Amino acid sequence: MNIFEMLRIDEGLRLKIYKDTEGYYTIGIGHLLTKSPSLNAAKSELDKAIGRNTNGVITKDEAEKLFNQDVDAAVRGILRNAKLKPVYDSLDAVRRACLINMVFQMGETGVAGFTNSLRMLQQKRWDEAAVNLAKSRWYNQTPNRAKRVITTFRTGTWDAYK
Ligand SMILES: [Cl-]
Ligand SMILES: [Cl-]
Repeated sequence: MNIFEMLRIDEGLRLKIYKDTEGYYTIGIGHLLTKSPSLNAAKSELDKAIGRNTNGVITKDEAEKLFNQDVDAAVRGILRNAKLKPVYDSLDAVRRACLINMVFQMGETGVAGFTNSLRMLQQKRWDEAAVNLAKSRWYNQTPNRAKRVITTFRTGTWDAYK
């Protein structure tokens, strides 16, 4: 298992514009297009991302390409963030993939707001961090996915992902 397979499981793959769990227009592997209510704005953002007139539909390769770019950006966002970097560097490989998933889902900004959990993960207090991460809107809005990431931060193995 690796970060790409992990996020492919959590996000799914859809080739036509769709609405995510917060109702925002998305495509592919969890690639958010816009928070605007307009489908037309969504379609415009998609053509601009792909470089062609897609008419709201993309191919598998194109979805994979947006995915590679989004994973890369997530990593780089983490490495550039002063609150995130130290955590990420203190973690083992499996757990670093956990932090990339949260950032891919909720943004740098969002993850960096989990100050207390961050401090517990940096200290390697696994069960404590797991309990604090669950006290969040993230856990209450997407519990199945949050449970998989939290269990992975707790055990350091890929078991939750079968
Ligand atoms: Cl893009
Ligand atoms: Cl979920």
